[PDB]
Amino acid sequence: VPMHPFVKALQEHFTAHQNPEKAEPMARYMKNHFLFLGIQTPERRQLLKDIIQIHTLPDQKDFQIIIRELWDLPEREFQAAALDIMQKYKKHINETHIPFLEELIVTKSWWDSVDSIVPTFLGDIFLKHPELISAYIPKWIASDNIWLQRAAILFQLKYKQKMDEELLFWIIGQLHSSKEFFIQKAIGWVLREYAKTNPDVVWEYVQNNELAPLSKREAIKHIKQNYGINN
DNA sequence: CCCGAAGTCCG
DNA sequence: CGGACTTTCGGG
Ligand SMILES: Cn1cnc(N)c2ncnc1-2
Repeated sequence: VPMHPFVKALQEHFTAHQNPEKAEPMARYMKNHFLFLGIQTPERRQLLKDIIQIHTLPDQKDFQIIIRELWDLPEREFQAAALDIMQKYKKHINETHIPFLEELIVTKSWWDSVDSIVPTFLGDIFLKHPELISAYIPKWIASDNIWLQRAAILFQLKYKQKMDEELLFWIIGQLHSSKEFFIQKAIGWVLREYAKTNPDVVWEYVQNNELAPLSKREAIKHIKQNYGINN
């Protein structure tokens, strides 16, 4: 079965505007885990727009198919395009898509893809269906996969006043001993972000609970100005 | 335009 | 460790 024509068209159009000179530092930035075509985000978005203008966005029945086919292509720009495309089908995504989103998190995994999947798409789903959190988060925490663990930490990143504090701190407590950089940093990030909403609770937490030095330092990067640094 | 959010380099 | 800096991106 041939590649979906929309994907084939995107592949052709991206490839015609590839930039090998730019591709080398872009690939190095991601620790050479991926090939790159060398197309940065402003141009990449315009080339996608070009293809939508000519071909129109595929019927929703092909949504998951399109995403998978782009996910399977070697160059990283195709996963970036896939996430742009998924945003265009946002109003069709619901709680039944959690396993589909899971599979995206654990394939071609790195911080760029996982950070674009988790606080937005998964975050919105669990905000609407908080009863489903306990069907997934304990498995993610227990998994060997650091990107599922990072997802458990970051899905609440944008919740602000809707943050489930008890849940957040329980998750962090489960992962605080991790020696993985991307876990320590994710803990630091979610705490720093939540501190913008509730600085007192974050300050109390970091002063009275074990964290990696990296996590604590990232957590209080801003609020240490409000509380001061004791001699 | 502005600010806030991985990577290298060096002490 | 972790500060000083890098370029890119999201969002205002
Ligand atoms: C991706 N990226 C680029 N530049 C910075 N200064 C950053 N801080 C966090 N993430 C960053």
